[PDB]
Amino acid sequence: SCVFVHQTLHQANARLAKRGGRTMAITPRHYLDFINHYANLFHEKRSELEEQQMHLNVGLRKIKETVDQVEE
Amino acid sequence: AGDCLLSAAFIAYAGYFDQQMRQNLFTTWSHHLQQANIQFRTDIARTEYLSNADERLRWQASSLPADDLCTENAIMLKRFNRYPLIIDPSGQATEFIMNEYKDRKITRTSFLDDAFRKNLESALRFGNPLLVQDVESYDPVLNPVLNREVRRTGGRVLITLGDQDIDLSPSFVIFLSTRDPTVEFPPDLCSRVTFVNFTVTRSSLQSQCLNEVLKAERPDVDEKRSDLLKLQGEFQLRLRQLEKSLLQALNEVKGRILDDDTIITTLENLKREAAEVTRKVEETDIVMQEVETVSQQYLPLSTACSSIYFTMESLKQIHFLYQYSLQFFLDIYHNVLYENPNLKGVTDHTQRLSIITKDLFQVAFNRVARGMLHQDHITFAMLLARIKLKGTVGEPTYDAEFQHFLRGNEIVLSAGSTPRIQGLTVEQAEAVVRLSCLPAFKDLIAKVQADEQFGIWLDSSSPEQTVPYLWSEETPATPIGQAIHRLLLIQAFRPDRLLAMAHMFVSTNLGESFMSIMEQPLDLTHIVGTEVKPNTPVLMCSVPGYDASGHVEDLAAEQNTQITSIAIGSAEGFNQADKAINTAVKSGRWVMLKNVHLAPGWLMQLEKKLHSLQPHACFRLFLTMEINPKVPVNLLRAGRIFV
Repeated sequence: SCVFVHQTLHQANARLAKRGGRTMAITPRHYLDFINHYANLFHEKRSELEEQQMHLNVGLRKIKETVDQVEE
Repeated sequence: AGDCLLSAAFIAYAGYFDQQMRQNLFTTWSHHLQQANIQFRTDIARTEYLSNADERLRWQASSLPADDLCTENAIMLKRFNRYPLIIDPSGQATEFIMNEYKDRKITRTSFLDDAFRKNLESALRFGNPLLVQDVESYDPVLNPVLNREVRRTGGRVLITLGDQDIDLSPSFVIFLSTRDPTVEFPPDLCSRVTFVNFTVTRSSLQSQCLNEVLKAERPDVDEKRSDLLKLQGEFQLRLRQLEKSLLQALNEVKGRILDDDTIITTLENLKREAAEVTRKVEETDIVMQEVETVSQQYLPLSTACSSIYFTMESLKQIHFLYQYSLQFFLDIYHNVLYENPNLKGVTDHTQRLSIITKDLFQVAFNRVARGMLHQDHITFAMLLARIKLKGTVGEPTYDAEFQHFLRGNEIVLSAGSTPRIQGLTVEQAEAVVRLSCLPAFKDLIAKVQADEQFGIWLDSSSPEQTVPYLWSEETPATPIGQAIHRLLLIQAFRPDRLLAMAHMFVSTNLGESFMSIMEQPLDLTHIVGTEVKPNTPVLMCSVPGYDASGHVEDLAAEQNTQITSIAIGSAEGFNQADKAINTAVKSGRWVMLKNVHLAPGWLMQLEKKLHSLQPHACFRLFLTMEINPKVPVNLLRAGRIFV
């Protein structure tokens, strides 16, 4: 899908060139920057959501501890 | 995973394309992801996944335009790996950047300035954010900076600039900008830097004006839309925080064995908050009815405003003196929504909207025509009339009628194509046969031959007042329809009256007294008292054989203002002008520069001087000038024009 995204950007630039509008070169450095941004976004969204997922998972067995107290 | 893929693909790419191209790219990526069975949430807006409420509010305080394109641009500006290159012809982006980074003492610079390098070193030494306003004349010393050619030697983060070594500070950041929206950059440039396109398009200005009128008008319903935002940002926030507070209070686990599980009250509060948020989502479904209504009612206003601004933009073709910046049109909009005397006594939403659109058209014309030649006022009035005609719903498009009215002369005829009607000249016969090509005018020859009042009307002094009803139609026409039909008849029939008749046409659309303000003398007192900023210069462009000094000298005399008037002929004149401007910027007096058309380059430098200057409230710089193309385009765009 990432490769397709790069190729689609190339196709869009080519179509804009055909239509006569201003086009701007899409170097592979753009692909490197895209991969780095994907890494950063994925890492930060994971470091937030999965962290609070760990909190939720601890709570999920906290309820079982309360069940243990109820059984007692 | 899919959400982050799409968001990163939009951040890295799509930084140069307009709104439609960004949407098309996002749609193509989403369609491919759906083809690949990759799950990505569709409901979220890309402008909301990558942004927080607090930073968005800070941006709003930093005068970030409410445009979705501008929101995405701000997001790209906050999160980046390559230093941004801001393409802002409007000029809003520079203000937004300075407001956002004012706490970090951002420094302005330009590549043409010699001190730039030194400032750069300071930006590299103290780690202060820096903005460059002109990078068309690139100086490649940033190539190590853009490439981040860092060297980690000992505890030193170091870069090679020229033949010198300067230590990096992580707090440092550089922001390149170009005012020119059509400049082409070499491939290395588009590789090193990411682009942040700020050009204002049709959809961009439509959305911006829609949001502006949404905030300004229906302030209670503006607060209702704010509450739409709140239920996502407060009711949801209260729900989740009360959930976490419930969880902590139960996590206390006090009183072992003893039944301390009184958390049920917090459970009830959780259910109340959850039902509140679900009912507020149902209220957003109502928004798909009510706030959507508040948006669609003003949609014609924003569409007409975008059309108006781009009509002003394309007005630059017909004359080199018709240069209007976007800030001028936004000032017109703010003077329409706010500080409008016609809205003081009206509270109903529909009447307020109609009055606002009427004042929009009127004030736009009355501001544009003041710096516009008398032979062209009718042209701009006709353009605004066509804009309002497109705005009206029940009225037909009249596309064929206007197309013929503008391109009749391109139709090729023949000698036999003219029946040589008695009482009609050869050119009039050609006009008759060309106009007869239309369906509503097919029987024109028969009416021409049969009619007898034609002979008096054709030679009448003012035929346009009493145009006979020739064109045959199945159903009665609108008054504006009658106006355009008679306009075509006049154009084909007595083109000399055309100009004059054009006036009546606009009077049929925009009111009889639409141009009524053009005829009075220019009331300079209210013009300079309000509605013009002290930074903005007052340009008085007069045709040769006329001087505008007397009007403004009388203006200064009647307002009891000590005005310093200087002619621009020599370097001594330059020194006196600079000294007077530096005195009056702080003292508050009025200053005058005569015949500034003699020095175009110094005019460019003066414009650059006023750009970075906050003057006194009473400061007024008048530039009296002759109408010649030598005058810089930037001064014309950065100043109010008077003809």
